[PDB]
Amino acid sequence: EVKLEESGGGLVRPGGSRKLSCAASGFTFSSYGMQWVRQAPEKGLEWVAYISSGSRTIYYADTVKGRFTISRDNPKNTLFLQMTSLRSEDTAMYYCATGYGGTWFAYWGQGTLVTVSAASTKGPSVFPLAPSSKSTSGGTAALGCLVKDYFPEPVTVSWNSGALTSGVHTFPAVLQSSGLYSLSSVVTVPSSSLGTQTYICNVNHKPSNTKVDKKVEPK
Amino acid sequence: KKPIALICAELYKPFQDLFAALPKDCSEECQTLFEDIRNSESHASAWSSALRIKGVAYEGFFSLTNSWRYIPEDLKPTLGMAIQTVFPDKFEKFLERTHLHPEYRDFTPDYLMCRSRAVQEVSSVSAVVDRFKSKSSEKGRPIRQEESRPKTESMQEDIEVDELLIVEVGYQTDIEGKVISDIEKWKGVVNLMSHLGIKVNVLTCADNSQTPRTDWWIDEKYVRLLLNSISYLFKELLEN
Amino acid sequence: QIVLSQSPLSLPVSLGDQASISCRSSQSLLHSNGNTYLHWYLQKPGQSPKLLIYKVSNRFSGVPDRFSGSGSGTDFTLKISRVEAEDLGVYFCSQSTHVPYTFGGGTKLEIKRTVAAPSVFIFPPSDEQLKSGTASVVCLLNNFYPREAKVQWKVDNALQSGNSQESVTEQDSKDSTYSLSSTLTLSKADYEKHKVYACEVTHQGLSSPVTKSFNRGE
Repeated sequence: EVKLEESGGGLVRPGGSRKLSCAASGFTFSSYGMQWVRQAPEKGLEWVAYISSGSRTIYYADTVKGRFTISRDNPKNTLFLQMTSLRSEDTAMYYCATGYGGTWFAYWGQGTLVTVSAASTKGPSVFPLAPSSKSTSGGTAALGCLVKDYFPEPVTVSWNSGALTSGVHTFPAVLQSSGLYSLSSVVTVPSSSLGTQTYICNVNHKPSNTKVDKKVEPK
Repeated sequence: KKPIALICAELYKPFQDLFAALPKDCSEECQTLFEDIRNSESHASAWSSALRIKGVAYEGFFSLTNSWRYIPEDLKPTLGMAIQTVFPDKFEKFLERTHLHPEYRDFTPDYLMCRSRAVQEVSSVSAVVDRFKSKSSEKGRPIRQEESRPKTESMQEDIEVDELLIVEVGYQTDIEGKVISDIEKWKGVVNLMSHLGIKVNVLTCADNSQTPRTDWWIDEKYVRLLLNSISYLFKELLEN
Repeated sequence: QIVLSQSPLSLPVSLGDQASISCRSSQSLLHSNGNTYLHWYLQKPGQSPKLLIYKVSNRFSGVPDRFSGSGSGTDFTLKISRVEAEDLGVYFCSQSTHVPYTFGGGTKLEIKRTVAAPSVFIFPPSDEQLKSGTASVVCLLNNFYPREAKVQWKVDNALQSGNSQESVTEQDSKDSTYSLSSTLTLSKADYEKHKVYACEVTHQGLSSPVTKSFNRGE
């Protein structure tokens, strides 16, 4: 099976540099053009660069010309993107792609996230959103967790170590003017279960190696 | 003090070495021309003949170096001929768009090739372009190179198209002027080809006697042959 | 650059109905080699994009046959003959005839469902957060359809602006609803100078705008 696997993403300061790699398998890599595509969070797809099978023909999006370099190593089945003079506008998920016979994007990797910011890495503060009569409707109560002021993105939220999934809504993070992210996760549960079932939101922020388990109780 | 016929005598061995190494048709032309010099009645006549030998010999060595067929000028195809034979379905539009510049139809490069499908065949045009660009980038040798391109079209991987490679070469002192004037002459064709959807590459390069022998567009072995024969001859015709 | 204009920007469609997405090119996508490099992708929420159709009308191997493409020159269409729940997501056209390769802006396919008014809940700031000097008040609009909703904050009947942010989930893969959070952030000092915290919600599923409020001391 054709698989493309990107690596090298992470956090870079503005003006800095980063090199992405893409490991290709399941087809004869050296015979095909390879591409990079990116997607800023909540935005559309933007093509980045193209490199022919034998590296003779290289194209760049105008917004990366003079700053990014695409290259490949055919004996090692690897595609590279060397990024320099990075700007906040370069923050995006970066995908490698190939047409496996054309200039269309037939196969895509899972992507690698590149965050360009001078904000410093910081685990979240996690606060309960407690159930009350103001969060109850019939036999249903809502509760949740506020996951505030973490950086950079990837945070994962689960409830009761993943056992509680029905009715969970974990909202997309908002990038705040401080440069930090925040989000909330909420869940609706039977109001009959309040006081007998323990509710814990588990917040995992791998960039800062922080894990918070916050128990959410009626106040 | 030396008569020209006599000048050709002393140079018997270098010119025999020259004629032995050139391609057959190229050798014969240079041999006829040499006898024209030997039998020259005027200095203008002997100089003109020598100039021709210089260009014809150099191109024979350019062909040898590149494993290309040497084509006598009389047998060289024109641009119109290549379009008519390699791109027949576009020849009518080629004529229409050359109504204001019909001289384009008669343009005759030193080499007019097409990718292996009187135009010669080459297995890879891009390979030729790359080795030109490599030597230019490594030895600082002046070239000019242009590729037709409709609008901002991308190359593609799912279909192959016919293409031409147009090459101009030369042995003359003003190398920069040679390549600048060639690419200007062909610029209008390239833009024409772009509008016809025909893929073409134009290459132009030049050598002169001041170029380091290891740095020419012809094998160093061929450089010694030209330097020992034609270039010495020019010295003898002036100093006598 | 080639500009690709998709229409509509969002497409609500009932399960089992046909959907049609238009992509208009600013110039012809016919390449001098005779091919037309206009292609169609689906990006499901949280996943990487997937090729559906390449060169106008060629269905990519393995793509379900409910997808098809057509067009020529500057005018192209993607059709889903019978929409299924898994077709939720954003559809992109893109072109590789000319450099730069370019994408349309995306068409969001929304699964139609019966109107569902939001359940509206409000959460005062936690004592833990107040100890740190800030008060975030959360208003939750849960499981509603369609997406259009208005949420505003009033503090002692004074309308707030510039101090709230809102976030919306993607349409739920199971019940096709949306949920929305609106978070009002005041300083602890500001929070303690006021009594009534109210979230006002407008949605066509409601007979009238719903105000959910609490009293700080209570």
